[PDB]
Amino acid sequence: AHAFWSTQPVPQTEDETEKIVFAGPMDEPKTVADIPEEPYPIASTFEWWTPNMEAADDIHAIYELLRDNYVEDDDSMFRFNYSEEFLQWALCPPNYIPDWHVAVRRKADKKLLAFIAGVPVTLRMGTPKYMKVKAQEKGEGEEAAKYDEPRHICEINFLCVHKQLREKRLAPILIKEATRRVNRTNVWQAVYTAGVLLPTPYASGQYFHRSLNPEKLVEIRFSGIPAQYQKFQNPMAMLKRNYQLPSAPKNSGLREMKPSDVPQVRRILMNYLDSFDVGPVFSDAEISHYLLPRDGVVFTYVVENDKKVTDFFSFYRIPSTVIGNSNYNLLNAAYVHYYAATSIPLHQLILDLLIVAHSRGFDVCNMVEILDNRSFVEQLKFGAGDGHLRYYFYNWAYPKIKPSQVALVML
Ligand SMILES: CCCCCCCCCCCCCC(=O)SCCNC(=O)CCNC(=O)[C@H](O)C(C)(C)COP(=O)(O)OP(=O)(O)OC[C@H]1O[C@@H](n2cnc3c(N)ncnc32)[C@H](O)[C@@H]1OP(=O)(O)O
Ligand SMILES: CCN(CC)Cc1cccc(-c2cc(Cl)c(S(=O)(=O)Nc3c(C)nn(C)c3C)c(Cl)c2)c1
Repeated sequence: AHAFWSTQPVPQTEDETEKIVFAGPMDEPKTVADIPEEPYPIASTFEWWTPNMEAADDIHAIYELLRDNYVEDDDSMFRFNYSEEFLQWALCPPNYIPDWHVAVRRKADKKLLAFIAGVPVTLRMGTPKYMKVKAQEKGEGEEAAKYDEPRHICEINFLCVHKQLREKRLAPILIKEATRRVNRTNVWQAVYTAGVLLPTPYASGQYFHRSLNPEKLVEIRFSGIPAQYQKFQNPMAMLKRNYQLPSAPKNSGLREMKPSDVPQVRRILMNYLDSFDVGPVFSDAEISHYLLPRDGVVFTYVVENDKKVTDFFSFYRIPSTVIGNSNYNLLNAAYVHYYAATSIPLHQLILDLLIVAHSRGFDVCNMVEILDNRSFVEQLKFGAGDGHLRYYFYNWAYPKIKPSQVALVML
């Protein structure tokens, strides 16, 4: 049983999600005036806080909570170490609503105890193509297309409760208060991901990893040495050779994205993202924010030929604290962000990603099997990992889709 999730406008079982045919809301329609204006009650030793995302010391405070208390692997060997710069970037996109950043502090000393963050996203989330087809056969086209237009909704990330405060039901309260603040801005849907199984995902995808620095990955035990590499003399030289990469990209006309590329990148990205059932819609400003390079945070390259941007790729950095080793403090991981190819095969574009990530000192490259990420797995030597990223809507009935019909990257 789910004492909290059973009370919420989400599908409640796998069975329920498989019978859904049309996209649409679940809840009673409400209005801003229906929503309580006062924050949800919490115990008297705690207070609600709205962090200022431009205050270095507020960012710092959130940074520390997440450094010590955020997502770990199942064997507690790694914990995410999102940087302060990464957090300002993720939390403060264009037109972000400060009130959507929800923190609980200890009233006495103002120690931060819990955090949840919401940012705006414009998302296509209408009935998926296959169901739309089936609806025409059945005569229900107008029903299937009712919510086809991109919607301005909330993207929830960064939910974290301090380890000292776990299992005290503080997360339900955080989610209720975030929901209140979002509803009071006339927004009624949300999208979120989790590694855990909650009621109920509309999509699920496995994680994939590409060793860039296998000696380190083996030392820290992210990776194992293959059983077949044992029947060799010095297996470490063999593993290194297996994963080796050119020192420089193979596409002539690859360079870093610059501000003037914004319109062309937006155009080729939107064309590509348009073919997926679930995907974001970006303005020029959002393309600038989410894709222009920032030191230590986001790395973006375009292929330009004849003065035309024909392809691009992006990746971003999230180091993980290595909990148990001594020789190493950090895993430096690059994550496949957005991309688009028109002039070359995807596998050839993404090799350049690997090449750049490797020469800049990253240890591994990570991705979930959304977009067309599967198309390059075998040739670029990515392996499936333990992780499964699940995708969820709050207050939105949506049929079950393959992860290759998802075009939304979560930070
Ligand atoms: C329209 C606007 C709507 C906006 C809201 C949209 C929904 C937002 C949803 C949030 C999207 C988050 C997206 C991400 O960031 S997912 C990443 C979540 N973060 C972490 O895992 C960091 C490390 N862990 C922790 O900090 C805590 O253990 C957390 C905070 C995760 C749980 O704290 P704690 O261990 O102290 O437990 P509790 O006693 O307070 O509460 C127990 C209840 O919480 C349910 N639970 C456990 N894990 C999750 C989870 N990842 N999403 C949603 N619910 C979760 C659980 O089923 C139970 O409910 P029920 O089973 O009794 O019913
Ligand atoms: C990214 C956070 N949010 C995005 C919104 C999603 C999310 C949520 C839940 C779990 C995952 C996830 C991610 C990765 Cl990248 C891996 S991993 O690489 O192999 N191993 C690993 C390492 C190196 N460090 N950590 C901390 C772990 C878990 C694994 Cl298991 C799980 C991701």
